[PDB]
This record gives sequence, C-alpha cells and structure tokens, in this order.
Amino acid sequence: DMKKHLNDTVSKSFIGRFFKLEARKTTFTTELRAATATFLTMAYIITVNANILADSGATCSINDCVLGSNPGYEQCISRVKKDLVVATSLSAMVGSLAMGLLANLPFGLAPGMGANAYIAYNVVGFRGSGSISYHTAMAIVLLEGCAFLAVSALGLRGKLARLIPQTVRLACAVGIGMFIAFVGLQMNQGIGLVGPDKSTLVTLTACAETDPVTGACLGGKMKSPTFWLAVVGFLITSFGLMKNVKGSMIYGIVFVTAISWIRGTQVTIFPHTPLGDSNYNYFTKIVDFHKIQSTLGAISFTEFRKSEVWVAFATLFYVDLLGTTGVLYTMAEIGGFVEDGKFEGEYAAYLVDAGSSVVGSALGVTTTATFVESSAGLKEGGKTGLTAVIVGLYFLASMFFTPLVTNVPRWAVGPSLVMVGVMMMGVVKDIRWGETKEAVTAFVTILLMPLTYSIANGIIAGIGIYLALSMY
Amino acid sequence: DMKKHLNDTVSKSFIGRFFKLEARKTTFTTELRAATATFLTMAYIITVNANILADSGATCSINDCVLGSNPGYEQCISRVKKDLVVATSLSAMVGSLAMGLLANLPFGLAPGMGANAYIAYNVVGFRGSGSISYHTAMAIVLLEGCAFLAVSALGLRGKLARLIPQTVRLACAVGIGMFIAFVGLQMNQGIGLVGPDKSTLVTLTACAETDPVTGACLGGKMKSPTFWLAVVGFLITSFGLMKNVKGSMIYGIVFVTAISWIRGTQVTIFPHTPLGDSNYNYFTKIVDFHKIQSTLGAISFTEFRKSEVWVAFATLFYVDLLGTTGVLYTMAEIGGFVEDGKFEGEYAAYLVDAGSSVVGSALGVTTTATFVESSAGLKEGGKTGLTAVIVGLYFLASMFFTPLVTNVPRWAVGPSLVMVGVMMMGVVKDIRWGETKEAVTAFVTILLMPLTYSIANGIIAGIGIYLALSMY
Ligand SMILES: C/C(=C\CNc1ncnc2[nH]cnc12)CO
Ligand SMILES: C/C(=C\CNc1ncnc2[nH]cnc12)CO
Repeated sequence: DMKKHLNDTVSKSFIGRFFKLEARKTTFTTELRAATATFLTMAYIITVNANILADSGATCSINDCVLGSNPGYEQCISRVKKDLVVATSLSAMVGSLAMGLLANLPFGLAPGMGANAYIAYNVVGFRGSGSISYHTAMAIVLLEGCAFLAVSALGLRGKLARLIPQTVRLACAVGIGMFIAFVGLQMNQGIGLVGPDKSTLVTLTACAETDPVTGACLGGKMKSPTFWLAVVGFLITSFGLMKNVKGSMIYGIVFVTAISWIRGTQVTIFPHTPLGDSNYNYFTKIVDFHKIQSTLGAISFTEFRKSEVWVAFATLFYVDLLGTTGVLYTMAEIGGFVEDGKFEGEYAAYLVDAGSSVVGSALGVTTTATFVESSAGLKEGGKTGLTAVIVGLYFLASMFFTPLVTNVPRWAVGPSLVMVGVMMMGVVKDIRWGETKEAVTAFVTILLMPLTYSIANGIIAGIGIYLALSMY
Repeated sequence: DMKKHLNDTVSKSFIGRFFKLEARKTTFTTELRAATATFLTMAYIITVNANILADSGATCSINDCVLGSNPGYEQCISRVKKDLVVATSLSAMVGSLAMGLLANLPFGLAPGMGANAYIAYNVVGFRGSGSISYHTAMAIVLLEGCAFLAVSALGLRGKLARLIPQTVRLACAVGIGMFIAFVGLQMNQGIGLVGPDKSTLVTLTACAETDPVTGACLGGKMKSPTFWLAVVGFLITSFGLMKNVKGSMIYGIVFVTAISWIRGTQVTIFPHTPLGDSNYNYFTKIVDFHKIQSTLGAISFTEFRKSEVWVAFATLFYVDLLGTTGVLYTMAEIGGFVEDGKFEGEYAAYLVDAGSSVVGSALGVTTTATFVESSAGLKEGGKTGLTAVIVGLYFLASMFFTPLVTNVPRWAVGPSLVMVGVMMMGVVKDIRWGETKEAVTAFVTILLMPLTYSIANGIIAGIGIYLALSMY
C-alpha cells in the first residue's frame, strides 16, 4: 500500500497543491509514466536535429580550413557537431521547463522539424552554399521570434491565422513532409538511394563503388553495404508502429548505430584514418561534460540591407504560423481541457512558444514548436505540468552522454527522416479534392516543394495560384 | 415536331432495332449529344500522345543523321511525328468502333496515359537512351496484348486482379499521376520550370537565356517568354473545370498554339531557320491526306534472349491490369447497367481492350484502355453503342487535319501533362492512412516513382515492402 502513501506526501505538499493534484483528478505516478512515454516518443530529435544543422555550413569559414576534404575543416565540423548536441538539449530543456511552470500544460518543447530543414538546406546551403552565412540566419531567428512574441502578446494571432484558406495550410504541411523525406535520400544527409543523371534529373544510384570526392559512382547498383543496413533499420523502425511499442524510432536508430560501431567492418564509422582514430579516442569515454565554445553567441545585424533575406523572414513567419495554429488546439481535445471557447492557458501557451525562440536564436538552434508526437503521454494520463517538468529534467540529464550522440552515422537518420514524412502525409485525406479550385492549388503546392528543392518556392507558387483563380 | 420524326425513321429501322433503342429508353439525338460531349472531353490525346512518342527515339538510327542538332535527323523526326498523329488517330478509331459494334457499351478507346509514358521515357529513353530500341518495345506490346487476350478469353482476370492488395493499386495510380506531372516540367517535353544543379539535384530554372545545345542556362530566373505563356494557358485550362464547360483542355492547347503560330514573336514556333521554313510551307495547307511510310510495321523478335526486357513485360502487365480492373466497373454504376453481379457485356468488354492492342503494336502506338474521361457522355444520356460509333467516326474525320496537329509547340502540352496528374491525384483520399502497414507502402510507392524517374522501380519497391512487413 505504500505506493498510495507517495500520493499523499506529495499531493498535500507544496508541489501537489501548486499543480492542483486534487483537481483534474490524476496521480503522481500516472503523470510520471506519461512523462516517460512522451520523452521516449520524442527523444530522437536530439540526434536527428544535431546532424541536420551540423552539415549546414559551420561557423568556421575558409580561414580555418570548404568542400575539399581537408582535415583542418573536418576538425572544426566535428567540434561544431559536438556543440550542437548540447545546444539542442539545452534548448529542449528550456522552453519545456517554462511551459511546465508558467502554465499548467503537459506538453514538451524542442526545435521541431521543418524550420531546421528550411534554414539549414535552403538559406545557408550545404557547407557554405546559399546567400546568407550562419550568423544572419540566427539574426533572422531572433527577429522572427521577437515579432511573433509581439504579435501573440496583444491579440492578432487568432485574427491572423484564421484568414488563411483551409487548403493552403494542409498542402504546405504535406509538402514539408515530402521535402523532409526527399532530403533523406541523397548521399549528403541520407542513405544514397538517389543520385544525378545527364538525360533525366533523378536516377536510382544506390551505388557501391561511389566517388568519395564528388558524389558519383563507378558501377554497381543496389549493392551498397550501408544502404541495405539502412533499409533493415527502417524495417525495424516500421515494425514498431504496428503492435504499438512505446518508442521505436530511437530503437531503430540505436540498433543501426550499435551495429555501425564495430571497427573493421564495411559499414563502420571509425575507419583507420586519423580522423577515425580521434573520433574513437573521444568515444572511449561514455559520460563527458561539454561546454559550448564556438556557437555560444554569434549574431550579426550588419547584413539586413539586402534582399534574399526578408523573403526568408516572411517564409519563416508563414511556416511558424502554420505550425502553431494547428497542433496546439488538436492536442487539447484528447485531454479534459477544452471548454466552450477557452483553454485556460491558450494565451500563456502561445507566449512560451515564441519566448523560447529568442533564447534559442543565440544558442545554436532554430524556432521550436510543441511536439505533436507527445499525445503518447496524454493518451495515458496526466492533466497538469508534471510531465513537462519531467521531460525537461530528462533532457537535462541526457546531455551528459554526448559521446554516444556525436558518433551516430548519417545513414542511421535516413530512416527517421523518411518516417517523419510518412507520419506527416497522413493529413492529406482532409483536403477537399472534389472542387478544382482547391485541388489545383493543393497539388501545385505539394509537388513544387520536393521537385524544386525549396519550401518558399512552393508557398509562393501556391499562394499566387489561389489568388489568381479567385480574381472577382 | 419533325425532330421526333427523326426518332421513328431510325428507331424502327435496322439501326434502331439492332441497338435496341426502345429498350434502355433513350433517343438518337441524346446519344449523338453524349457522343459529342465525350469526344470533346477526350479529343486532346491526339496531340498529347503524338508529342510524347515522337521525342522517344524515332525509328531512324545514326544511319540517317542523334542529339547533335543535325538537320538530317530533324527531318526524320519531323516525318515520324507526322506519322504518329495518323497512327494514334487510327488506333483510336479502331477499338472504339469494335467496342461500339461487338458490344452495346457507350465507351471510347484510345492509347491512354501511363503505358505511353512508361515505354516512351524509361525503356526507349529520350532519343536513343535506354536499353531496348523502338522495335523491341512494339514486340513487347504485341506479346503483352496476346497474353492479356489469352488471360481474358478463359477466365482468370477476375481471379487475378482481385488478389492484389487494395493499397498498392491506389498508390501506383497516384505515383503514375505524379510521374506524368513531373515529366512535363523539364526542358525536354515540358515548359522548363525544373533544371539541373550541382549541390542539390533539382532547382527552379525557369531560365530565359538558356543553352540550346545542352540544356543549362546563363542567367535570368522566372523570366522565360514561353514559360509565362504556358502558365497563362494553364490558367485558362484550369478556369474550365470550375463553371463546368464541356471541354477546356483542348481549349487551352488551342489558345496557346494559336498564339504561338504568329511568325516573328519571341514565343514563335516557325523561326527563320530552314527547318522552320519547311514546317511553315507544310503548314500553309490545312487539310492533307497522309499515309504511313516509316512506322507501318516494325517488329523484331530477335532480342528476346536478354534481361532488361522481361522486366518491362512484367511491369506493363501490372500497369495494364491496374488500369482495367478499375475504370470499367466504375463507369457502369453511373448508367443503368449494373445488375446484381453482371454487366451484360463485361466478358465482351475485356476482350476488346486486349484485342485492340495487337492491332496497335504494329501500328505505332501503345496499349489502350477505356477512357475514364468519358463519363461526360454517360452523365447526359445514351445507353447503347451510339456514342462509340460516333466517337470512332469523329476520330476518323479528325486525321485529315494533320498540319494543324503536327505543329503544336511542346510548351502547349505541359499544362495538359500537369493537369492529368492533378486529376489522377484525386483518388488519394480512399487510401486507409490510419494503419502503418498501408501508410508506409503507399508513401514509398508514391514517392519513389517521380524521384527516381521510373515506374517499375516504384512498383518493385512497393511490393517488396508490403511483402516483408507481413512475413508471418
Ligand atoms: C513550427 C516549427 C516546428 C514545427 N515542427 C513540429 N511541430 C509539431 N510536432 C512535431 N514533431 C516533429 N516536428 C514537429 C518551428 O518552430
Ligand atoms: C491501362 C492503359 C492506359 C490507362 N490510361 C487511362 N485509363 C483510363 N482513362 C484515361 N484517361 C487518360 N488516360 C487514361 C494502357 O493501355
């Protein structure tokens, strides 16, 4: 019986009374279990979001040498990838802690997919491409976060995110899902299923004897030793949604990485090059305390005088308004929160999702949103902020394992990137495909995002068609 | 009143009694109007299917000169494109006539989208690419048609097209729609919205100062004089489905072509090169009788001893079985045809759709299927084969205008190719997106077709995942 003794020494204490444990009937153990489930569902991103931003033009320029395979640049990119893990863990612990404390909402915060890909692979490019360097991207994040905080402070978001047509938002979500799936197939961040061609633009080039320098290959199709390991990892992950295990994405990532940690095999991650020797020597120790040394703060408000920047600002505004106008209300009816027209926390909910982006802009991360993959805790129990606090505590006591998170091979996150798109595509059945007016714009927005390799292009081409087709 | 006098001099005559005009109550005028509507809906393909097969490695090899911009090869490709128009018109008149006469079904036959793209852009390649030359493709069509006729003669199709899982077929249809939309964007058959890149694989390159030889460009984005004309033609076409005009696709094609026929403008199709002079000199006359001289018959059963051929045979079998198991029954409930379990013509319907592919294999065309875009006649009236016969008569008296169909610019069919994909995508809301088992395979099949630029790759990757995920 002493189990229930833990629910009277806590509920009647200050901690229980502060969160109103007696109201919205629940127990401390149930809230802890819900927090554990929603952490296991979400924990993947700490190693997924680290590998996307790392290969996105690190802070060191040619002065510390880009794409020429020089060990000097490789050491810097290793250090930067080491720092972004801690940065993402900190940005997930904060925000989640505020949402737990400022409001009584059992949610979680972390830099989600979709804004990280946008600023990572379109404006900063792949290791020095694009138009704007790394500092200007974080300046843009700062400006967008401040603007969204101002907009949510005194009410316009409800009156601004409701006038957008109901089809463009869903089409944009599907297009972002397709693009995040597409980016996980090239031999730059993905597994290597898609390669270049001369006659056509795309061609199946799972390719064994590949060219290390450029990216082409010299014969051998669908016989890559690492591509098949990635495929079996994807199958292991996919056999985790059926039969409904708690967390399967991290299970597949862990299995693939653990198989890859063997030294000497053809799918290894620690080769005999001295880069591999240094990586292994760092990997010997498991627990390591790391302090940010490179991307602690780097903001430059000196290039806000040209174009190709404010377009990114508008696109980030549109994507972040798409993200939050949706998931927040959706994961309110699952629990016993929704009333006739109120959340009892909606106003305080929108404030944190914008406030904990200013703290992340000068930290190494992108804008954050409440995770949709957190209903695994709501569907069990817990009605107050005893899950957000525990999630923040977990993320805080998950950054000490940096050596086990900075050596994940890039072919272990390809399945995760593909599965994110599969999960996102599920909303495509709510679009009214009957009328031509919605079908044309939805199809254009969906198709133009992965083919042209741009999200802003898709949004700007979907808005124009919908505007022109209704010129009355 | 003499209008109704036309319904007694015909219904009581041999023509009326043969088609049982008194039964399945209808009138001759109603059937003629339905035939007119279903011809206007379908007529586009005569200029759409001609431009796809023309730029697919014409029969003349390097001996009559490939992609080097030599006038000798250009004359041959012009002659071949001239011949395929008549070939497609003949293949549409036949088959439709048989379906009108052999059975009492008010449908129409023509070489539909999806098998033409497959054999055109994957196995014969773009002007000499691929593994198999033109003759082997028609031999494959002959073999597939004979095999399907044998299978439909004594019953297996009902017992063979029903065991395929309900998700793979829909995913394949959506993937073919996406691929047919994708193929209409490159600067080879499409308008020019998508071009190559070095860092990424795809990049928006609507590009004004393009390179005539290779396909790249030398600066200027989204400022192509012909791309904007194609866009406005697409808008004209799309403002034809809302407000429900009879036929709008051919309207947009005609408008774009008529604007393009002006000589001297920047979007012209008759430049001052002597190729343009010869094309214009042929275009002076409007009505011209043409006889097939190059692709009348060319079948070679000499290379059926290697691989990379029977794979195409299996893929064609799968696609053609997907096509017919669906549309035929669907456009049976619209009219008063469906009974408890019978069509009164199902067995005779499946026979013609396979028989009129043998006649087309040694004619210049691909496998044909009953057009889904023929319900425009069913939804008005007509219950017997007084529309198929009229459709065949129209197609017969539509091949005399070859000069007005062989000079259509390639940027006038891009909107049509895009719109076909938009119309095909509408079935995506019947797939069960809830269970992971169907969602994963549907997403993989949908995504892998346009990205890898192959339909067989998508089918073979969607079948394997569904088989592996159910290994019990
Ligand atoms: C709106 C933004 C991100 C949204 N991304 C996500 N939003 C909600 N749930 C998720 N799960 C994974 N990624 C996400 C940028 O702050
Ligand atoms: C099965 C095949 C083609 C199917 N294509 C089509 N099938 C049905 N309706 C259409 N409208 C345009 N194209 C089509 C090949 O014979």
